[PDB]
Amino acid sequence: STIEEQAKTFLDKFNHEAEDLFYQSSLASWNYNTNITEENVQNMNNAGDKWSAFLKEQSTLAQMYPLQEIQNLTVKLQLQALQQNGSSVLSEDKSKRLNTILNTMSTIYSTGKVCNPDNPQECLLLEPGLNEIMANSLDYNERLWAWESWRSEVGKQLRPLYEEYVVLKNEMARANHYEDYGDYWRGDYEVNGVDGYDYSRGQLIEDVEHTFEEIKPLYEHLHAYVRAKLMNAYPSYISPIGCLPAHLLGDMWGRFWTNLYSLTVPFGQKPNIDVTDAMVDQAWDAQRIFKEAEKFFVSVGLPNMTQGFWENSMLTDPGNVQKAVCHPTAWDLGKGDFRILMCTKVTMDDFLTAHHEMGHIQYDMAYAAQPFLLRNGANEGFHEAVGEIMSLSAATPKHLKSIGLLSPDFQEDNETEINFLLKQALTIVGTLPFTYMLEKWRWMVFKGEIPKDQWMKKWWEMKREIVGVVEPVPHDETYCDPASLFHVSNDYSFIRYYTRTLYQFQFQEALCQAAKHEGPLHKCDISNSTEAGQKLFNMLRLGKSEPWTLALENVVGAKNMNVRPLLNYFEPLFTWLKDQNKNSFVGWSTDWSPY
Amino acid sequence: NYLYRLFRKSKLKPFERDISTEIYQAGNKPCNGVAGPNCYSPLQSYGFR
Ligand SMILES: *[C@@H]1O[C@H](CO)[C@@H](O[C@@H]2O[C@H](CO)[C@@H](O)[C@H](O)[C@H]2NC(C)=O)[C@H](O)[C@H]1NC(C)=O
Ligand SMILES: *[C@@H]1O[C@H](CO)[C@@H](O[C@@H]2O[C@H](CO)[C@@H](O)[C@H](O)[C@H]2NC(C)=O)[C@H](O)[C@H]1NC(C)=O
Ligand SMILES: *[C@@H]1O[C@H](CO)[C@@H](O)[C@H](O)[C@H]1NC(C)=O
Ligand SMILES: *[C@@H]1O[C@H](CO)[C@@H](O)[C@H](O)[C@H]1NC(C)=O
Ligand SMILES: *[C@@H]1O[C@H](CO)[C@@H](O)[C@H](O)[C@H]1NC(C)=O
Ligand SMILES: *[C@@H]1O[C@H](CO)[C@@H](O)[C@H](O)[C@H]1NC(C)=O
Repeated sequence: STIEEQAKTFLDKFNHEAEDLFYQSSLASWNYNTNITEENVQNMNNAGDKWSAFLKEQSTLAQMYPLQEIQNLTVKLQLQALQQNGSSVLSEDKSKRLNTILNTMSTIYSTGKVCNPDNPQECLLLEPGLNEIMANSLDYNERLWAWESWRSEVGKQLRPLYEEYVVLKNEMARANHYEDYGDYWRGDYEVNGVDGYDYSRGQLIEDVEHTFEEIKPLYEHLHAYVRAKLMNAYPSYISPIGCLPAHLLGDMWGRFWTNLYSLTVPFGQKPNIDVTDAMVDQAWDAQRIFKEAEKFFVSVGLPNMTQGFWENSMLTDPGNVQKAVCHPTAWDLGKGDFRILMCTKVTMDDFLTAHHEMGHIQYDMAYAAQPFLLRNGANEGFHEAVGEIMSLSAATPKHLKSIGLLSPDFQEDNETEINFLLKQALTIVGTLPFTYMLEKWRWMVFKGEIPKDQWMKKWWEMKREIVGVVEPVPHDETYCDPASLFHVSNDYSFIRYYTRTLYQFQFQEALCQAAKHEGPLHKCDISNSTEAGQKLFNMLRLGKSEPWTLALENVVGAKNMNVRPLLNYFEPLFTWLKDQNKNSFVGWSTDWSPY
Repeated sequence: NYLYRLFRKSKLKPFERDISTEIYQAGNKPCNGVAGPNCYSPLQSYGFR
């Protein structure tokens, strides 16, 4: 009779037909991803079309229920998720132009081929070749040529496209009652209507700043050490007082620093904790790897894996005749169907990645009971954090000695700990200033704080001021240097990695104090502790029904992002970096002194 | 071909059966027999796979 009961009945109808159509869509997407054949392509296209059509008509019928007179938080959250107009709020011409722009950005990024002048008979693509040269080569001018050529070509062909893209997305966000597209992206963390756990769209930027201000000493020490080692690698090009050259960061864009472990090793004489040899000697197939991951998850208290998971998942590469996507992906088909698409091999890596994806599947299983439109993470960071904590716990020397991969007489001295923490720092602490800088640049360019003709000059300045990386040559506005990255060219949010990074170590501290660990945080294992699995499961079951602040209070006892677990994780490495940076200068200058 | 009743005005008594296919009127406006906004057919299909 009231609006709320109408909303409940409409949501029941929507949930039933949504789960059926979503299952058909996910099954067709799975059949395309495990079997790349043209009939599977057209089946996936038809199912995706019928799903987008359904979610469109149902959103049209869903916007007839105003939210101000609904008091139930679950119904309000589901209707808030359903009533989003996306790109439909514009006119048909502008919407079609926006989709055309997005498609052509995708095709330019995917099929972008940049090669050497005077040798045009064949050319090199980004994914097969550019990652290799930019991640393994030690030649300065070769990396400079590849870096400058790719950014030059892609920037000249993508700058007017991004120029129209920012305007169209800004109009889309402002028609959808948002300040800018940055506010639209920050709206995922917004919590409204719950007392005490309220979180605003605008608060995220200062929270990120407040965490980064405490990130800065550790990052500065790491930067100084990396700079010194690269000075050993490249003698005259890098300055003691200046920033790092941009094409020497181990990746195409400087997102990860994990490719510098060979050059920046603390103790090269000590071996690593690679256990691939023990797996290949004892014949650990992919099935037993997933069974060991299952054993870890039943050790911590979470449910076992379903029968349909073992029956329907393709945990091995099928062969040459049948082509499949090799990307590790966890699939939540729905209707109680959970699968993992992973071309598993025998490696320490794929073992950790299997733990990561099974963490994803456990997260998807806990929240299954929830309604369909709330079957997601509370924010975009929790879903990857709950897999990365499993990847953290499974890589410990204690866990490898428990399951027999590592010898029981293995001596864990401080040098291998320093080595492990530095690899983890290059992978984790290295991506934080780049992520914060890129997201803050995107927020200001959507907000209009950065003038249209001042993009590159502002971006490079921030790279000098935040990341401590200098450009090789000056770039004018004919280039679009941010747009060379996959996430920004294809309309993806980037702050999820920063939030995931913080939530990872927060969850890790909460579980390790729950499991009574008496040593340093990096040695901790959550195996056989059921109180820690229960503490985590109290957050996993919620899904998106509760605020992410409430879920964080459920796990770590705090309702806001904290940077203390990350610095507590890297504390011995922090002391070591303080000890060996006495001769060198910590910190950087924004001048162009290296190049 | 397997259906279940999702919408009914009142709860069922023990050992009772309802075969009615009447459009469930969830709002204030009469449905008039034709399916439309706030008017849902009560029998939903069990799409078994
Ligand atoms: C999504 O788009 C629809 C269609 O424009 C919006 O519905 C209109 O809202 C305005 C303002 O309240 C009304 O004056 C119109 O009469 C509505 N039209 C229809 C057909 O209902 C809807 O408000 C938009 N929702 C959001 C969240 O932006
Ligand atoms: C978690 O519990 C299991 C089961 O009790 C432990 O596995 C045992 O470890 C002891 C080590 O002294 C062996 O003697 C037993 O044979 C093992 N039993 C089985 C069934 O494997 C395991 O070590 C515990 N700890 C961790 C970190 O997994
Ligand atoms: C993959 O697709 C081909 C196309 O005909 C089909 O013959 C084959 O059986 C499929 N494989 C599986 C595992 O379904
Ligand atoms: C919200 O609705 C659900 C069912 O749709 C119900 O289980 C829950 O108790 C309701 N919450 C409140 C606060 O009324
Ligand atoms: C499922 O977990 C229980 C413990 O909760 C265990 O005893 C049982 O063996 C597991 N099932 C399988 C098939 O291993
Ligand atoms: C490791 O511990 C030994 C013994 O205290 C000490 O002499 C050595 O300097 C330490 N090394 C590092 C890298 O901390």
